[PDB]
Amino acid sequence: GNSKKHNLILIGAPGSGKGTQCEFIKKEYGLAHLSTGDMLREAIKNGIGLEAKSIIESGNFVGDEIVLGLVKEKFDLGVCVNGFVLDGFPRTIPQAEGLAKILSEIGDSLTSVIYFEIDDSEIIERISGRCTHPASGRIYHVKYNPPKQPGIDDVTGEPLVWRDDDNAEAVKVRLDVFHKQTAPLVKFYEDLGILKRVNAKLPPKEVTEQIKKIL
Ligand SMILES: Nc1ncnc2c1ncn2[C@@H]1O[C@H](COP(=O)(O)OP(=O)(O)OP(=O)(O)OP(=O)(O)OP(=O)(O)OC[C@H]2O[C@@H](n3cnc4c(N)ncnc43)[C@H](O)[C@@H]2O)[C@@H](O)[C@H]1O
Ligand SMILES: [Mg+2]
Repeated sequence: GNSKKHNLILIGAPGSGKGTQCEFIKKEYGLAHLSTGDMLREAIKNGIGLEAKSIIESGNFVGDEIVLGLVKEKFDLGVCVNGFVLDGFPRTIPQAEGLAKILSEIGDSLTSVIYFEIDDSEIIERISGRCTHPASGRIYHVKYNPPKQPGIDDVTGEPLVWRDDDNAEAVKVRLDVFHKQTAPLVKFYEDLGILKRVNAKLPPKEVTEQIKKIL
C-alpha cells in the first residue's frame, strides 16, 4: 500500500463478496490481492493440474501444504511488502498457523481480519447470478452487479463465463466445509484481537463503506 499499507485477511462464506471488495481494496489501498482460488485456477489453466481441478470442482479443499506453498512463494518474491489482502486464505487452522510462521519469519504482522457475515440462503442467490472474466478474475452478478455491456468484461470486452465449481452439489460442499473448517478462524482471530465484522448482506457499495470504516 505504501502509505496506505495494510496486512489484511478477508474470511467469509464461499460466495460472500470477498473478491468483489478486493477490487476496491487493491485499487484504493495499493495492496496485493491473494485469492488462493484464483491462484489455483491460474495454476490449473497454465496446465497442480487435473487432480487439483477435480478437487476444486467438487467444492473440497485442496491440501494445506499446496496452498501454503503458493502463498509463501508470493511472500518470498516480495509481492506482499507493500501490503496485501488474503481472500479465501487461510481457510483452515493449519493454514492460519502456517501463515503466522511466514509472517513471523519476516517480522511483519497482520493489521486486521474482516469477517463477512452472510447466511447460506443468500450465498446461493449470490453464486447463482455470478459470472466471471477468466483472465483477470473480475466478477459480476446478472442482477446485483452486472457488466456495463451484455455478456462481456468491462475492461477487456472479453466474454464472461461460468465457473465449473458453481454447480449445486459443489456449492453444498463449499458451504459445509466452510462451516466445519473455516468458521473456527473467526475465534482464532478474535483471540488475537484483530477481527472486525461487516454485514455482507447489504448492497456492494454499502459493504465497501463498512470496510472503509475498519481500514
Ligand atoms: N486456502 C485454500 N485452501 C484450500 N482450498 C482452497 C483454498 N483457496 C481456494 N481453495 C480451493 O479453490 C476453490 C475456489 O476458491 P475461491 O475462488 O476462493 O471460491 P470460494 O471460496 O467458493 O469463493 P468465491 O470466490 O466464490 O467467493 P467471493 O467471496 O470471492 O465472492 P465474489 O466476490 O466472487 O461474489 C460472488 C457473487 O456475488 C456478487 N456480489 C458481490 N457482492 C455483492 C453484494 N453486496 N450484493 C449482491 N451481489 C454481490 C458477485 O458479483 C458475484 O456474482 C475453493 O472452493 C477450494 O476448492
Ligand atoms: Mg473469490
